[PDB]
Amino acid sequence: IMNQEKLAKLQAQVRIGGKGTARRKKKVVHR
Amino acid sequence: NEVVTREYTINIHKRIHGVGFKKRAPRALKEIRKFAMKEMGTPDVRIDTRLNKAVWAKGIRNVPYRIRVRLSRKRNEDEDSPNKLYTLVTYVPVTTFKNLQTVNVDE
Amino acid sequence: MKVELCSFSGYKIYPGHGRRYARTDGKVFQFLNAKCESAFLSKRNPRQINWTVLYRRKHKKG
Amino acid sequence: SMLRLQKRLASSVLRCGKKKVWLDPNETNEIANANSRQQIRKLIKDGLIIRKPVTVHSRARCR
Amino acid sequence: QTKRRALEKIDLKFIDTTSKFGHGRFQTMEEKKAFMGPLKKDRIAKEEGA
Amino acid sequence: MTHIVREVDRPGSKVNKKEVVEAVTIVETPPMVVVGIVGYVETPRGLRTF
RNA sequence: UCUGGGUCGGGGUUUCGUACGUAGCAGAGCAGCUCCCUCGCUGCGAUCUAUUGAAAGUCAGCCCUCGACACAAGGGUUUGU
RNA sequence: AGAUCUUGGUGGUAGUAGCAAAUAUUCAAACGAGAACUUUGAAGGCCGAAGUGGAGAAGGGUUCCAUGUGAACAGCAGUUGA
Ligand SMILES: [Mg+2]
Ligand SMILES: [Mg+2]
Ligand SMILES: [Mg+2]
Ligand SMILES: [Mg+2]
Ligand SMILES: [Mg+2]
Ligand SMILES: [Mg+2]
Ligand SMILES: [Mg+2]
Ligand SMILES: [Mg+2]
Ligand SMILES: [Mg+2]
Ligand SMILES: [Mg+2]
Ligand SMILES: [Mg+2]
Repeated sequence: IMNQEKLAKLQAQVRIGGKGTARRKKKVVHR
Repeated sequence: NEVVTREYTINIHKRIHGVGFKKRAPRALKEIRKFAMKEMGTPDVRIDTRLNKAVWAKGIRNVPYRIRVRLSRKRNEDEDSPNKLYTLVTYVPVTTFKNLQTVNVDE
Repeated sequence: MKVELCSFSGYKIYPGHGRRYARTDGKVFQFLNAKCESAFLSKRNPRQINWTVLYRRKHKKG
Repeated sequence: SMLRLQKRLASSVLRCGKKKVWLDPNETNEIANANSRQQIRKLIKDGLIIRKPVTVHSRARCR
Repeated sequence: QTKRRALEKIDLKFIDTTSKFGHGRFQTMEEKKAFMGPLKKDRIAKEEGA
Repeated sequence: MTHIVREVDRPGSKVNKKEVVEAVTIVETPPMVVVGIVGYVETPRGLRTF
């Protein structure tokens, strides 16, 4: 689930470049 | 105070006039660094990457005449360094530059 | 304070400005600045150039 | 700290050149921990490496 | 001074005051304003002051 | 500097009683302020300050 | 200092020549619609007109501000009959 | 003391000539004591398929690869390197 705090930071990490670049699809860590 | 942030517009055309084609944008970076240097007196000046991109948006020689930046003096008490205050310069997009002062924005 | 002339653009050529030009047919023309000379020699219609007096009168402007 | 071998392995794995290989800048030490193509594939599953899309060469102008 | 080049009475008829910062064609601001009439900046300025 | 239209009173010339446009220069000359007096006495070796 | 000088802005000057958007029974014509219109309406259409001597630049070595901002009685090195 | 003598070493020149052929780099972060030069990301560029791309022949012979080093070399530098 998402709240304002989670989406507000997620916007920053999903964008990995300037306008016209692919958005990040996932960042998952596994052990 | 000492954590103040302000809003500026920079006559890049004024500070670039005369330099060669392939030095216009790097010299623009140097002159915005020296602008922040003489404004906040902070030896440490950091330029946001989005601001650099905004500088180079029209190649190396067609540098924009006017850039609306925003300076922010922050505390460098995060590590042992000789300088305790630094200035971030962040790009502020605007639609026009007419009737723009230097305005004291809050935090 | 001398005799006043009007340019290719119909402007106000104050004494000590611009140039005059002569032609074989006998016509004498005066020009305010080299922009007017270059416009005239290229055979450009003054009534079509936006900023000349003749255009302003043809379009009733002002 | 140094990521040329990992970038080479990622370019060979993804069948794209080193131009189209994106290593996450903030998260570096796990990429440096990768030394084999198997760990590279684990990271490409984990999303820490992304193949970048092709630079567009539009033909609408020509059409 | 004894030559006729000196001992000359000087009586000026006209003094040029056009712009030297480029090809000026107006002597003074009043002549310019009368010549070219109201403009857009003057239009909006007289709009602000009604 | 600028230029001046004026009249000529030069007898025997082609330009007698004819207009001329002549280049002139402007030099701003605000009034002086006298603040001292110095004296010089003539010497065989030159002119020394007394 | 009766402050000062900067940095933006404003005004002047000047250069070029009328910006984007919008409107138009302007527009060579062309493609569709006629319970419809009785001569109409919907698109495509370079170019033109109004908005528009507009837009943009304008000192870095141009002129004047008294508008806004912060900065400035600070550093270092020597010098004696 | 000579032989434009033989061998070796050392001066001025001189911190001088110079390190200018082939368009061009910039920002942030990391590591590290140290960053113009390394790496990663962002940006701007160039080679423009008769390439600065991908593989061979002759020739080189371990230069290939992993890890570590900052002695010397890479005519500046280096955390990098044939
Ligand atoms: Mg001049
Ligand atoms: Mg100004
Ligand atoms: Mg002998
Ligand atoms: Mg010898
Ligand atoms: Mg030298
Ligand atoms: Mg050199
Ligand atoms: Mg290109
Ligand atoms: Mg090219
Ligand atoms: Mg090849
Ligand atoms: Mg070296
Ligand atoms: Mg190797």
